[PDB]
Amino acid sequence: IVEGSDAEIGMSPWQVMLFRKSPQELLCGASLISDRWVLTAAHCLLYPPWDKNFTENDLLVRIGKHSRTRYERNIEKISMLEKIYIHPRYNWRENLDRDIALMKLKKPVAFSDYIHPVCLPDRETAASLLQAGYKGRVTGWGNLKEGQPSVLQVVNLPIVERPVCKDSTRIRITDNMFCAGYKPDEGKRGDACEGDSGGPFVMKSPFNNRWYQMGIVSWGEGCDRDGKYGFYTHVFRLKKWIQKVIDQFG
Amino acid sequence: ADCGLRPLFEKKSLEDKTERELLESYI
DNA sequence: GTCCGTGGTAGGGCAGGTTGGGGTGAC
Ligand SMILES: *C[C@@](*)(O)[C@H](CCCNC(N)=[NH2+])NC(=O)[C@@H]1CCCN1C(=O)[C@H](N)Cc1ccccc1
Ligand SMILES: *[C@@H]1O[C@H](CO)[C@@H](O)[C@H](O)[C@H]1NC(C)=O
Ligand code: NA
Repeated sequence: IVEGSDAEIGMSPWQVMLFRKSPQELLCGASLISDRWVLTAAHCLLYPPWDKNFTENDLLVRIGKHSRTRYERNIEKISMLEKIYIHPRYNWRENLDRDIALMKLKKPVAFSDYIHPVCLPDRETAASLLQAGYKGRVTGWGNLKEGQPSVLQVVNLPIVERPVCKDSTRIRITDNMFCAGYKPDEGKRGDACEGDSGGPFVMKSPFNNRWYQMGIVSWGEGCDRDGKYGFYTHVFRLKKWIQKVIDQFG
Repeated sequence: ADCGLRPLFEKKSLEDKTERELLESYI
């Protein structure tokens, strides 16, 4: 996160840390969607241009965490992965279209003050909340500019109108992605950056007091550049896919 | 079922520092 | 009014799958 801030304790309790075991490595963020399922970006698991294709036994997941260094005893939980599921239509060459993946934990995780799943949108959440100018919140332990924070960073960013997202880059934008960030003159700044992929873009519905993951940090071009916008995987678009794999293989 | 309601916040009628900004952007 | 499935990220093929819906629809 660039131009973000230290999160408050328990502010993002569906936040999940995705790890490479050996050599140890903070790979990406992710999100807790039930006691046995984690959402993340596919490019965190699978990216053939860097000969990156992780197996469940390569990775480890950390939940409930606040500070990136310290083990937090009786606070954080570790999990192993049973299976990874990448979207069959995920495109690693052209534009990270459908950059989404699901991870099934080996054991379920007990919830706590610090470990709590976020909701997914349905048609009405998408209808009501996906509007230019409306802000969501992004969270991660990735780059502060294009070192690395000690504490989870948080920033609020407005959804940007689609033509503006299209125009601002040469990568072929897609219906399964949206972009968010401040326009050059709007004063305010901020963006996700590398190491933040998989983290969630949440929005608090003003109708129930509930948080919804509308996006997944996916890509950008540098971080926090003027006229550049962070890109996020469109969660609701891919809702039916999420429900099927959970239902069928849960 | 209980999704999106944070123990340290919604559950105990507390706001975090900047959630109001989000609300205001919906206006 | 028109347009979003036949390879592509990729097989076996013209459905349907964990996958081509229907919407922040775009145009
Ligand atoms: C894996 C994620 O941490 C990372 C997120 C970067 C988010 N940036 C901003 N400014 N919000 N994603 C990536 O790094 C992806 C995967 C590999 C390359 N990549 C990019 O975003 C490139 N910078 C641009 C790109 C290359 C190919 C296809 C799409 C985008
Ligand atoms: C990634 O690895 C898995 C397990 O080894 C393999 O079966 C799969 O085909 C690989 N996928 C790639 C390289 O796209
Ligand atoms: Na920008």
